[PDB]
Amino acid sequence: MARGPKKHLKRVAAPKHWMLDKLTSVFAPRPSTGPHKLRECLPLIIFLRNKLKYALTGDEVKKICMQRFIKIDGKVRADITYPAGFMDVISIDKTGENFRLIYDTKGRFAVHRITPEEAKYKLCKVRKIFVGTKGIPHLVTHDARTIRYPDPLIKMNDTIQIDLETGKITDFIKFDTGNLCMVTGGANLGRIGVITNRERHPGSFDVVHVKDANGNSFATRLSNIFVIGKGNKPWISLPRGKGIRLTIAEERDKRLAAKQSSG
Amino acid sequence: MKLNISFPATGCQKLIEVDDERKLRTFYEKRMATEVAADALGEEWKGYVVRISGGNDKQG
Amino acid sequence: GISRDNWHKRRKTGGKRKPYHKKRKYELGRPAANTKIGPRRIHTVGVRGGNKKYRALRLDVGNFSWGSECCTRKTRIIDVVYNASNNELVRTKTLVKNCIVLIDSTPYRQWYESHYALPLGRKKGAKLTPEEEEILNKKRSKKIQKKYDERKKNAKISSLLEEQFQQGKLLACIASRPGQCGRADGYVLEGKELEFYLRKIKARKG
RNA sequence: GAAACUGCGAAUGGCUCAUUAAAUCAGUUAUGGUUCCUUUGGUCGCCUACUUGGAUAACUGUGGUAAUUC
RNA sequence: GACGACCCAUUCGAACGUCUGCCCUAUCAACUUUCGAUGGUAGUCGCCGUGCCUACCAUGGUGACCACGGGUGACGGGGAAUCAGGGUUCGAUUCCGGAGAGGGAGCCUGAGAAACGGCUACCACAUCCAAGGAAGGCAGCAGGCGCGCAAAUUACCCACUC
RNA sequence: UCGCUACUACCGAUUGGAUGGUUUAGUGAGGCCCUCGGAUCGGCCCGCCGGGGUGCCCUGGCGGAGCGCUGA
Repeated sequence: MARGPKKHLKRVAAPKHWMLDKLTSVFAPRPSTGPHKLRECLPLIIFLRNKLKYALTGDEVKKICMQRFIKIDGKVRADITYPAGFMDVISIDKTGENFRLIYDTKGRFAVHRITPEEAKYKLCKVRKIFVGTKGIPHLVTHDARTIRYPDPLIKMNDTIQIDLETGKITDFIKFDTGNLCMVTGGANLGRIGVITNRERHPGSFDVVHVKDANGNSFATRLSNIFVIGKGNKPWISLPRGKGIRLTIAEERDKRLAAKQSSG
Repeated sequence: MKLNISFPATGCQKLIEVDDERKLRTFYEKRMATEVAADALGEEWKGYVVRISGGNDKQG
Repeated sequence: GISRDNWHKRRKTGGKRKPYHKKRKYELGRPAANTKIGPRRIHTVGVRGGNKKYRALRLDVGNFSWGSECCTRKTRIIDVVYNASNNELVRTKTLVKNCIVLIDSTPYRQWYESHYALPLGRKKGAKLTPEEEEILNKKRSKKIQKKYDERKKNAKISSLLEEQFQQGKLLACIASRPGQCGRADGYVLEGKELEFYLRKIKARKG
């Protein structure tokens, strides 16, 4: 087919962490270009009728977004699709609600409601340091913000708190052993645990061991690690589950113990 | 042939039909945008000069 | 049309591969510049992704440099002498990267005379005395000597250099692609290169 | 508010399996060898300026060709 | 607020390149080279790397571990049928990648095309004509002829999905 | 072995015919590039009038000369 870029993505080509069905038609939404990557996005309209169920058809979302009740990262967006991903804040001010996009231990974007006070900032990883013209530095982040004049000891794989109102980061975390980390990709996903150890290989695909407070050791690639706060002390709010990563046997035991499927 | 005489100071233009060889001999063997005296065209022209701006061959 | 494909041409074993995909726009030729020396004719060529590419035909000026004392001035490009890729290109006066050409040699002397306070090779001192001595002698009080003293014994200028000024020509090396850049540029020969290419010139012609 | 100039899309999709045996393709790797509409974030002061120059369409009117989105 | 523009970063990619993996055939055993085959040096071209191309110079490269040549009712993969274990057979075909729009070649526009619901020419077809000329490409959905053992409605509609 | 019918393959004169693909040489449409070419259309200078200003200037309208210089 191709001679230039494509503009469709089907249902069955689309990722499985949007939790799509198979008895609505061939196409799926496809996020338009933005700061996040499409195997890490949650498109906007999938949050509004395949999670929260305010809307019921795509035409309803087109009538909602135009009214400008929606924000994303403290700015106003007004389209059916926007590629919000890990560590962004949605803000509906009419309902007085604020969400956060973060991973379940299952490895899918959950509903993590939060105070409006918490929703005035987000946590951003540094990925690249690049000296611009005339002796000025830059940062580059995964949410694709270029923040000039950072403190001169902040380096890649650190994380920085950004004030959505004014940009211009107030504080930061430094990447060190024994600090608390979250996983953002790979086979292990959504697990929370301290760093414990590092491993280096000259070349590529260095790995990073992890250990949790349930006494389990696991490892993952370097570039799927994200820092959340100092040892056993997140600088963010955490959802239920909390990176335990239960076996399937124990999950069965909980459900038949509470006998929970009715209220 | 025909002609389409045009007066560009009213924006009006009219047709006339001739087949007299002599009057048309003034136009023959000359390229577009040449001017020639239209005094040959009759006795109702006596200080007129025209410019030919082109036209249409047979078969359009 | 004329193409720069890679799905033609035999593999290592002498094998052939049968025709696969039809020619495409990102594998493409477009005939050679074949730039000469003459009055400036430049053509602007649209190229892939935008970002227009200048093709220069018949240049006559390039920005050479004398990096020994670090001055670079705009000078005329007279004629070709040596082309280290082919012999035929010299005969039709084609100008490409790493040629050896001739220049006027004029501003380099003007710069030297004003800065180091000495002329180069000269036919006669008679010319200098009414005018061109006006610069060389100076009326400063105070900084007739004071400036010039620091310039002294940093101007030994080498033997192979000095003899060339008298002819009014100097041998410089094209260090640009004129057909891609739209400009001729280069550096002037010094040292062992300048000894080398003389021997090639005298070997090949004459 | 028809028409017309301008911007954008028409390189996506749909369809077929003819060509094609280290080719296609799959897993794995590489741009420190390159290009990139668009989105997102930064980049934004070395007798004319109270705003410069002159033509084309629609439109009006006259036509040609057996015939054309002429 | 809206629009536009230069550069950097980002996103969607695009393009080349690495290592490993292939059906039948020797009644195909030597193959490749100035009509560049392999390498060196310089240059041209191209978005870039590169014998891609040109000049000069060297004589290499490949093969019984099956090259080279020929054949394939051979598009490739994710898969499908059968099945104790090991296998055998199939994969045009809803997802992904590729190639092509009657057969060949060339080219315009654009960020992206060697595009065919763009263009120009040749070749094979076929249409209109006042014979001066003009116009065309259903391997898009329906539908017709032909071919055969062999395959549907010239229907309704943008409400869903995009 | 020889004789009788159905049926299959092989050799074969005809230097068989038909269709398709390779190959030397010659010829070569069309486009692109390059080198020329200049149909044709404007601009700025000198007369008369209008406006502004100091026979003259600028700009506009109108005509003619060299069409001089210049662009497309």
